[PDB]
Amino acid sequence: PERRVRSTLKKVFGFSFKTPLQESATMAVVKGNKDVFVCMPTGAGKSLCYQLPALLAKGITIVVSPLIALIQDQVDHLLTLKVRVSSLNSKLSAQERKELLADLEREKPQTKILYITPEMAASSSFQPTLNSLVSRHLLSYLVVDEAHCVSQWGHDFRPDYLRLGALRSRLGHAPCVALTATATPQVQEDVFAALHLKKPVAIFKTPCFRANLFYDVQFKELISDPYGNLKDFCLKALGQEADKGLSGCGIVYCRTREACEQLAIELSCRGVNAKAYHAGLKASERTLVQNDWMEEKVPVIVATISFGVDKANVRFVAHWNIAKSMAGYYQESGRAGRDGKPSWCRLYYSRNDRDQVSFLIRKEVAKLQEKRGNKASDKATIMAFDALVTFCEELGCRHAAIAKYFGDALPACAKGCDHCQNPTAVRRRLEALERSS
Amino acid sequence: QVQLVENGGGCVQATGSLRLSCAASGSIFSINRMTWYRQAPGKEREWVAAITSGGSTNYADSVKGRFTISRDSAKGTVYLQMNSLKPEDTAVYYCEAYGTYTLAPTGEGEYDDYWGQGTQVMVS
Ligand SMILES: [Zn+2]
Repeated sequence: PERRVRSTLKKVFGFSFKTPLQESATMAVVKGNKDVFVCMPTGAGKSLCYQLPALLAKGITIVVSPLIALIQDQVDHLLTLKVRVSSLNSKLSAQERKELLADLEREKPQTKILYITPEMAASSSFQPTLNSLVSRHLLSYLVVDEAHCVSQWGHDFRPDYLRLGALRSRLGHAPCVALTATATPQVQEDVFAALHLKKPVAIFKTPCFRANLFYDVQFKELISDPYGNLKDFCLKALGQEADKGLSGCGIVYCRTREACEQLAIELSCRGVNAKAYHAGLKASERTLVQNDWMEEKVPVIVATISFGVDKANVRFVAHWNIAKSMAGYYQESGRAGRDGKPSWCRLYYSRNDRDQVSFLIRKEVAKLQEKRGNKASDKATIMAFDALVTFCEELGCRHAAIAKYFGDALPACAKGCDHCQNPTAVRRRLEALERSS
Repeated sequence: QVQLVENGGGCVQATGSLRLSCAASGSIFSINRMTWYRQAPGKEREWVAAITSGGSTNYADSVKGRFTISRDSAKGTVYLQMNSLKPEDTAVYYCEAYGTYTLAPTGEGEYDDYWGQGTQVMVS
């Protein structure tokens, strides 16, 4: 029961789990009555969800993953924990390969966990191995890492992943586990269908929502002093501990380097000390600006997309300019409030920005269509931007807008965004943008 | 798990009208396809009409024009407006929640198909 999981967790990996979801996922795999989908971030709790259950299963767990870099890093650690793991890749000498194929044909092989590429898992040079494993009831779990590579609406589509659906079907008796860090509901639809996962598919999706972050849009068009507004936002967010004076630090995001340089100046003039970070600076300059921010010499950094970090006391992230994508806005904005203390996330929206960026997306989508040809991904790129304009231009819980797009349940807002806090002033400010249209 | 429960059925006269309401319970995020089936006594289950998430609708020929399927997106509920009824239409009507994505704010979810309880529909 739960009894065994605790001990095997402790005995081997030397652990309680990083979260109670990570827990619930792992337990479900173990019951092995169901396929399961795990969308968790790069915290790497996901790995345990298939690794631990593999040991308790008294058979072999195959683990499909797209590239060696990804595989190698784990197998090294898995060994170090004295666990019988094996990578099968064509970067391997014929002898090492053939050693392993031999091992797999043994009643009771050494290998517990086999890390394969989709290439090999597809190759007919491996199907007989696979057949014999199946027939000898030796396959405990099929695992597919980077599951999202099966989706053309995903950022990283791989035709090889299409063969994996056929594979799951052959390996019927075994539970299948799919993992990715990044899936829109459309990508989850593709994953469940393409990999022929079996209902009820149990899902363990890390929620986007963070209580301690306060989300609001401002319209640069409806604003006398934009620069002044920003400084007041920065002021409120810094000095949440006035006995210290200025507590915390903050990021301002811009599309262009000149915007950064200029906005750094305007802020510094108004009495909020900000230095610009962009690829335009010598590398030396960048390492120094990063330092000052990181060691609180300078409370505010003004940066382009090129921001290298993991500070805990980020009291605010302001987007001066709309981001290329909902996901990039989530990623970038979420650099705030890692310490768990209150933080402020603000988007400054301009229809001229929307237009300026909408074009640059399409222009850099065109540069790819010339380089390689058309992709359903190119539609998703534009869809990724459309979702953020909708975030700005509609009335609704800002947190819930994000959770809808990613595929989370309705979040526990608690007057944690502009619209949840005063629905009517948001109505006012939208109405206002319609008049100025 | 999830509940599909149908409402709005009864006995009505030929050339009359009903509007069926299919209610889906549980933490539903989305439903790929909701479809209306009717089971006439002594006949095979008949496919009536259906609506995709994003509102694409299609109808059996036997009911085109007479019937219309609709989504109160707000409500998370589908409706089959049946006008110009006939004794033929007499049957039990149920729903199929195909590709039903269910999610809690814990992160703990499912994806599965669900079948409705049914509601009686009699036409004199
Ligand atoms: Zn809200």
